Amino acid sequence: MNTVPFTSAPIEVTIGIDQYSFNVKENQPFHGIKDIPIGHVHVIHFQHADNSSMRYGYWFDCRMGNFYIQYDPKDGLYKMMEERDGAKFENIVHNFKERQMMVSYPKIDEDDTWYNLTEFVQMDKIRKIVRKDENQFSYVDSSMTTVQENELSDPAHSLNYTVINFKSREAIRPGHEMEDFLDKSYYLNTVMLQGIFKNSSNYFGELQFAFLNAMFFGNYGSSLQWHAMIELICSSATVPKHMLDKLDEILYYQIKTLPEQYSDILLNERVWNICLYSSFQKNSLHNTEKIMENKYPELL
Amino acid sequence: GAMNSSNYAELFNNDIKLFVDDTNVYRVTVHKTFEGNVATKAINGCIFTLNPKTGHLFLKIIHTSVWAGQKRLSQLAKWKTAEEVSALVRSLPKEEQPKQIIVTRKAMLDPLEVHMLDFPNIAIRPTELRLPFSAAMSIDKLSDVVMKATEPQMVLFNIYDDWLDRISSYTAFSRLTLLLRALKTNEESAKMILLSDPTITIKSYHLWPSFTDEQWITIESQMRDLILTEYGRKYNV
Ligand SMILES: COc1cccc(C(=O)N2CCCC2)c1
Repeated sequence: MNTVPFTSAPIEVTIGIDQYSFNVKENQPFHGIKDIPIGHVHVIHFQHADNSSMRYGYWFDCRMGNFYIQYDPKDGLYKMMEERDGAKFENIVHNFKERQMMVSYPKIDEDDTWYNLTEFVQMDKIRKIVRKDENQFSYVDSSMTTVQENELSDPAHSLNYTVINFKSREAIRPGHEMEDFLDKSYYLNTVMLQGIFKNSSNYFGELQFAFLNAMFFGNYGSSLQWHAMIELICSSATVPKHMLDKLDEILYYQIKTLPEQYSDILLNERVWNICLYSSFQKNSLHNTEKIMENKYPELL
Repeated sequence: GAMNSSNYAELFNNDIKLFVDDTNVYRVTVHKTFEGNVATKAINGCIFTLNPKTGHLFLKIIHTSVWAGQKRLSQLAKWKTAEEVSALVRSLPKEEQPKQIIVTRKAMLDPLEVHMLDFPNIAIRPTELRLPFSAAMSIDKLSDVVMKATEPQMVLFNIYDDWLDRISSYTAFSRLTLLLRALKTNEESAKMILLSDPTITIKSYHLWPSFTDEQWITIESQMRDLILTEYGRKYNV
């Protein structure tokens, strides 16, 4: 089990760690989060009590180094940093633990939710999307835009998701205009799975990281990606039987985890009614359909 | 974006554009089968692709063979129109290619956009206008050339005949739509009005009689009357 000590909490702030979050008052003695399950990606995130604009955060894997949080007042925000001195680090983590200055990652034993929301999310793949390779962790936030949102403006700060566009030469084979646009199996299976992602896991991993960035940061372009990658699967008549079953699990937990009131912005009426009721796969997402109809029956 | 009442007059600037109407592409007759079921019989169609500034009508005949062996033919029709329009564009010199293609029905937008991907700078636009181009098969000469065809094929006509020698395209196009509107509303009546005077004749490379200016004003008012007449009859007013 690993730790993310904090130097201090200078400003009032709501802290998120994965799907949890805690309030911290200005100069309240708070010095980090402990008992973070080793073995998956994590994300720590922030929203200042004073300015709810710009939620921001750091994806990270403690198996990649020792990470702490330090507020920076020239820049006015909590910064993830790496300690190259292991000895110095453990020494600090143990003192805060003994003083008990740390909240414990409140993992319920029965709960696989986070595992389930990040099953295919790999830190290496994350740092390809958020390019900043002098850090082992990756900053993301509300306003950050995608390479597709820039094509329709700063590049170093872009979310380099895979571009998916159903009216692009990429997606449509000459002489199969009608076929490929009504049935996108080519685009998914040859162009996307075999061509760019290599496997279904890397695909599912980006889809999940997009979902998480929309939900924790209200990053609108990650929302768009997420829907694009659902719609692509759903708009193919030929999808490995195993990818359908996994996608149905994937979405279920994404649906289960969404805040109920946030439904109007993180769910796209059109795509879901299509995927669940018009798409080739309308009959393939039994758990996702069931939870959607029982929890957000309005949208459909 | 969409063509509507605001920007009517862009149709007559010097930016090359084409209208495409696909209503007459897939034409069918319904009838009862011997068993008493209902079946369809396809007949020859036509893509209506019209440049409103010059009057040139790139009438692509759609032979019933093209449907043979196909499902969702109403939906294939839209994709076949787009394929043929693209080939028309592709076949034209570059300085002839349209800058805009205005589809009369919004269903044609995605097929044409997909077929035109190689022309990212040609804009596909819808229109909120109700244009009466489905009545094109009411022009005897188009209807004849379509129904006689034994193979896919493209016919050429000036939809304005020689009108632009004496009048502008704005005025030509208004004359065209009036005439087509009438034909749509009451074909029999409209035709009667056009041909009652057997001394006025239709030239060979033309679709409409050779009316003089004064004779067009007379025709033009009689169509208006025809169109009003038919409305009260429809709506009781
Ligand atoms: C279709 O493009 C054109 C161009 C120039 C002239 C014409 C024209 O008036 N015709 C063609 C044969 C019958 C009448 C058509």
